Amino acid sequence: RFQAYRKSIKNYKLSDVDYSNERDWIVEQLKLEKRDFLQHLTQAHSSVAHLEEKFEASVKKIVDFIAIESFEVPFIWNHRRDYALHTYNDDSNNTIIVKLLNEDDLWRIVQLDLDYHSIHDKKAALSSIYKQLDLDVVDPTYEEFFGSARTLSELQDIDDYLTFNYSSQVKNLTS
Amino acid sequence: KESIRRDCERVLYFQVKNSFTKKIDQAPYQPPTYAKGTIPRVLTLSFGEGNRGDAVLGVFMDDSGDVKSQIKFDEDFQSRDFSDSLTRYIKSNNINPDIIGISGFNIHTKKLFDKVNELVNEERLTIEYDSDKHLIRVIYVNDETARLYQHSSKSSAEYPNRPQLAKYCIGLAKYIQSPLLEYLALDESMYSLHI
Amino acid sequence: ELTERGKLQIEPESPYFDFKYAKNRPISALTATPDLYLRMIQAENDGLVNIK
Amino acid sequence: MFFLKDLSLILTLHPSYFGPQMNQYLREKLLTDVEGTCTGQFGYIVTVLDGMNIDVGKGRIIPGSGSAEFEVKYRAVVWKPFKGEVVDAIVSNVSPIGFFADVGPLNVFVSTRLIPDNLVYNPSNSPPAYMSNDELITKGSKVRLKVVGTRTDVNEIYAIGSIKEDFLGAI
Amino acid sequence: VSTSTVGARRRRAKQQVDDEENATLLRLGPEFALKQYDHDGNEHDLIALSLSESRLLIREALKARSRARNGGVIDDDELAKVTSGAVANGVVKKTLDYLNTFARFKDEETCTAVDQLLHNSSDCSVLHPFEIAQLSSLGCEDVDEAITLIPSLAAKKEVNLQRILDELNRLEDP
Amino acid sequence: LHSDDDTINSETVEIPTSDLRKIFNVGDHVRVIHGKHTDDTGLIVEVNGDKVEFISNQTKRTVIVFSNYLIKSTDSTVSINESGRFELHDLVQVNSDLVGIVIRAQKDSFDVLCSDGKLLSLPPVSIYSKLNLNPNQQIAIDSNGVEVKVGDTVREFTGERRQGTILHVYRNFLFLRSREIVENQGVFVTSSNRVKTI
Amino acid sequence: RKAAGLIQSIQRIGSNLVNRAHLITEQLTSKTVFLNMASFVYIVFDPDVERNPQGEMDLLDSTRIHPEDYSLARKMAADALDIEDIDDDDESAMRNAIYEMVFPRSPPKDEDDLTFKLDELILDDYATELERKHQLKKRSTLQIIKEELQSRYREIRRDFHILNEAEIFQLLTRETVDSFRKGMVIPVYVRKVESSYMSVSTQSLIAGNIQRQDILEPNDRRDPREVYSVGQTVRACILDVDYYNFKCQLSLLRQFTENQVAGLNVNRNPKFWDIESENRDRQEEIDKQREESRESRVIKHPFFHNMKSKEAEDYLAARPVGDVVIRPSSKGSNHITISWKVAPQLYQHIDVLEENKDDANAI
Amino acid sequence: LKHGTYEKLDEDGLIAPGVRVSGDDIIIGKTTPIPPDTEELGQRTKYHT
RNA sequence: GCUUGUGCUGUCUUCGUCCA
Repeated sequence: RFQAYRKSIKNYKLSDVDYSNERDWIVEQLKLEKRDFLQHLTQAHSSVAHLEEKFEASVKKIVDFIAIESFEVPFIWNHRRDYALHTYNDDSNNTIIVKLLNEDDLWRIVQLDLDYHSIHDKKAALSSIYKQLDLDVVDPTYEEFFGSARTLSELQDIDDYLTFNYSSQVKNLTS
Repeated sequence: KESIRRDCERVLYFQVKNSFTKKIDQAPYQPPTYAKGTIPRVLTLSFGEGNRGDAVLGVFMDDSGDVKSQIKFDEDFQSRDFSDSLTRYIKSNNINPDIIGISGFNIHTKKLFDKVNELVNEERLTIEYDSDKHLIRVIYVNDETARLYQHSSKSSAEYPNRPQLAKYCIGLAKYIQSPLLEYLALDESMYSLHI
Repeated sequence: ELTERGKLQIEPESPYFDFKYAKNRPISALTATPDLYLRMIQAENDGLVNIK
Repeated sequence: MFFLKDLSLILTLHPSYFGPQMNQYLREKLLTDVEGTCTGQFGYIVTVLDGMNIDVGKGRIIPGSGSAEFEVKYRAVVWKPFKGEVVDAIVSNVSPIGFFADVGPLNVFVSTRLIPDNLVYNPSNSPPAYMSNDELITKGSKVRLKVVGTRTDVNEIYAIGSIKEDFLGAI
Repeated sequence: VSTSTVGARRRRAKQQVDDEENATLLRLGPEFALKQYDHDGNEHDLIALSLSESRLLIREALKARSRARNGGVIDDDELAKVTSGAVANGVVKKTLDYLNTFARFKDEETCTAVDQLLHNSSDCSVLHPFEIAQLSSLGCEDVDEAITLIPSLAAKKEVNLQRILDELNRLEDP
Repeated sequence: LHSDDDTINSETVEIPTSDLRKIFNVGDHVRVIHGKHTDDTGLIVEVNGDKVEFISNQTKRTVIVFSNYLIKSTDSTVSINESGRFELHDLVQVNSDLVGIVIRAQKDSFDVLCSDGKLLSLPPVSIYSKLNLNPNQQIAIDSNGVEVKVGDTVREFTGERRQGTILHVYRNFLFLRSREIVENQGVFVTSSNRVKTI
Repeated sequence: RKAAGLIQSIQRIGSNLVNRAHLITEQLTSKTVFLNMASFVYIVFDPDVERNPQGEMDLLDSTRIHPEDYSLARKMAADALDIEDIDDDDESAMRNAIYEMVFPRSPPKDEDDLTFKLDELILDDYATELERKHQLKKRSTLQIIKEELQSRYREIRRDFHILNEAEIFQLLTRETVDSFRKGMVIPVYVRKVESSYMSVSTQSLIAGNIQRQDILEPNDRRDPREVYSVGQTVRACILDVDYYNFKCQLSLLRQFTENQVAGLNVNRNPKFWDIESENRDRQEEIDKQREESRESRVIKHPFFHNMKSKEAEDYLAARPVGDVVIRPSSKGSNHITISWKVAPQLYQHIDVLEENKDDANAI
Repeated sequence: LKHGTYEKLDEDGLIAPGVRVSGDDIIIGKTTPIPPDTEELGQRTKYHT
């Protein structure tokens, strides 16, 4: 099933910096999608500090399992459930287990892992185009909205900006 | 517009996945005084469309998955003869059902269900483990997979000398014995179900 | 808004009648009812309505 | 390609319409039965020139049924694609098996096996597209394709195009 | 449904290679042959039409019909809605959109000049009307491009193709 | 034979069939002689020597069949009789709560028009059952209150004001057959409340 | 594809898989694929067949415990049986201990096996020591091992679903309880007509019933038999549904059958629905339903001429006084206007009302 | 079966003397056996042989 | 609760009927 999912991916093995960016992107995507669950977690478990940091660490560990160790969702759900939940002892010494992630969230993490590679390819192509442009001085707007870019729509916008303002270099390389 | 479309498609995808998970998450029927997950012995009955001409066909499946003693009743199901034949059939020493399943094509199946239930209650037909004694259960069976099974060429090859209604009864009994495998046997046809 | 095809063919029987004259529906609430927005898009693809 | 052709139609009229407005009623019936139709022999009939001054002649009474049969001759503008012809198009839909374009009323389907390999289909793109390094073809984008095969139906025409040759693709 | 003015064509035994439709070989079949006959049986030539000529003709005929139906009292949508038949309305709408988005000549005088240039020219006196329609429609820019798109023009090398294309581009409104 | 010399092209040569191989050009209607894809027609797309690839007409997908199994047939004219379990224009139960009418029939697939108008393409096995409704059940009532049976011509008053002859009846929906709606071979679905009898 | 290859490989080796480890030692599967699939495929263990704890087969191969946790499960089993000569590195003693825990040779009174001693274990301290020594989070794994040891491969699925009244009704009729409820209007086939009750059958064979107060209108006094006949089909409105007995009650009154049109709870909130555009469109649809067909009238009479009023006056201008012309009237086909020349450039139009007309064009 | 009546026949399939007969009425009742169809799918007393 | 079923041989030979 992983081979079927990754059959369309041109290159799956990311570098270390790109892999860390992938983990951060998946954490941000899950934070966006699971906003109500995180709000419920923060409100109903106010006594425990920094639960969202534990959520981030758990999501990063699940991404690590799926990408590097290539564990499928049932194996993670059954034999790696301790990384998907957090436990603490209250003032009354009450053992409380909090379930940070479920099986559907693991499938969503798989989907985001698959999705991010298109963003990575688009970003690599855009950076390559910028390299062939070979500006004498780095454009502050380009780097400013390239570092924070996280969707292919903004990459398309940067591509449009580059092909407009530096159309002469594009014509020279080549309306 | 594209972003909202993608988000709504994701939400609908997860809703459909949860609905299908609710559909296929069923254990086999647990006979009383037996541990959960034990395969029961099943007897299934159906006359088909419920018309005047249609006769009742029965199929008995044991806990090992082998079809035994398919029979055909040659009398009106609203008569005393059908009740006597069913009482003799169930009380036979070679057949020991744990549950009786009934399904059909229209509202005439309610008359068959009521007749069989009344016969079981009145005659006190209890489960024969051959102490505490329990009556055999009569239920309605969801025939989502049986109607596709009866037309499948695999079923026809498996039972060349049997009619379609016998295959429908076998499908109902197999569904009672293992819903998951019956859903799996549909192959490409399980995407056309009402999920 | 309705095109002429939508102006005619949008009958009470049709599933698209629910949102025939909808307005002031926020984007934040669309994800709660995905079927509604998917039906709107499918109606748009038929050339009956336009989502603005 | 558009052409001018001299066409004829046989119109049968019921005796209940044998009135002074017979000619005009026959004209409107001819217009409703000709405008927009698609015949495989001719292609697509788009409009009829001089639509309000068409001669209808004298109708012949069919023996045994009473109804009159009219022979109406008219000149109309007709469009029909030809095998091995290059025409412009507008992409209407994008799919993994290929893209569907529209050439007027005709819908032309081009499979991936007739598309150059560098125009890789990108389903993640918004909207989905067949894109290359220097080319990007999506919904609503102008495309120039060459018609390779034409499939004739009862009252429909299906065309197949290709963009694998030179001076084709995005324009 | 509609029947052409050409009839007969009964059974025979010989089979010919000039029977399949092919734009490249200029084999347009019997119903689209170079020689046609009118309702009076007189000689008639095949009438090709470029997108400019076709657009002018359809606009003129549609506005004449709309004026006639309204008792003799410009928008494409209303003009399309003048016609009867929902499928007919869709077909005429699609043709109007296609013609509008690829109209090389939206002016009557420019189209008249283009037709006069492509007809009265000595080199074009041998050119097939389909070739004329293709040249006036596709809007080619180069002789090599025109030859690749239109294989029939390769065998007619006695045509001043480049200057005719440049005149067409000049007449084309930028 | 065909060659660059005109004098050779006017000669007929009798050649044994054991030394002849068919020539398949791109963009020709060909009908499959024998195999799993028997009686499938379409247009040739790729000619990889012995193996020929063509876009089908019925399934409308590319199919790879050997050149020995192809005959140049310009028209399909496929008859779907003695196949499946469904005659044309049958009212078929798709699943538990879905129904439709067969619009076009194929060797191993069907086209079904739902009561709401959506079109589906399904294999014959995936169809739940065929509804053999009784004649008394196959009766509906128009907006005026006049009974309308199968074969009665009716014409709408709401909407586009179309007209057709009744082909099937399901609940309040009437399946009508019409001459001018060529989009779905005349079959369009309307509720009985929208029509008036003629 | 991997499943078929695995099945073919097993059928090559002998169609029997003795141990989970044979998926690696016999090269049947690769490392990561086996690591995924090891704990989800199981081999049924029969103690009567395997009398040897040191044998090739394994007890834990019939459980959900992964092979990487087999030594963990055997250490749990050994420590639960209060053994003290046990050392972690001695796998043989671990296997003996787990074998005697799961399959004891002398079980106590009313106990099948020694698995009940696992409940005395403090798994929390064991998980803490595992996390300290080996940096493994195994707190849930100890619980899973305990549950699997107490009952090898339980049935984790939910119980068999038993249909309720709505599900039985939907099964037998294919009409949901949403599309068949109070207030809906359906066509029903009448079957019995009596003085006080009427029995009908719906399309889905649900037997209906209508009472005397719901058959006839309040202003009506005729007998029900005279009004309806057997075999006729009529429209009726549902007043009650009995989802268990498949019986329903209906009413044929005008107030129920026709007025109830808006059967859907469309949210027509003014801030969320375009009320005015809907009203304008509906008014235009009524103004289009008011459209009618009309045509001229033809009359055969020597003094009749199809002319207007002014046309008739001009026609009578060329004629002397007393001549009469007849023209159609503007008030309708049932009226005829007769114009006669009173004087030069003076004419009188008289309207004539027609009664007992055989046809519109007739006199 | 035929369109005529069969109520004038006796148990042995023959009409009795003294009975009124009209056109098409059945006076001799005879049947021939036929290999039964797939009606053994279940037709309790109404499968044609 | 109970409902009504939907058609016919062929080929010769002989004897007859009304004209012619």
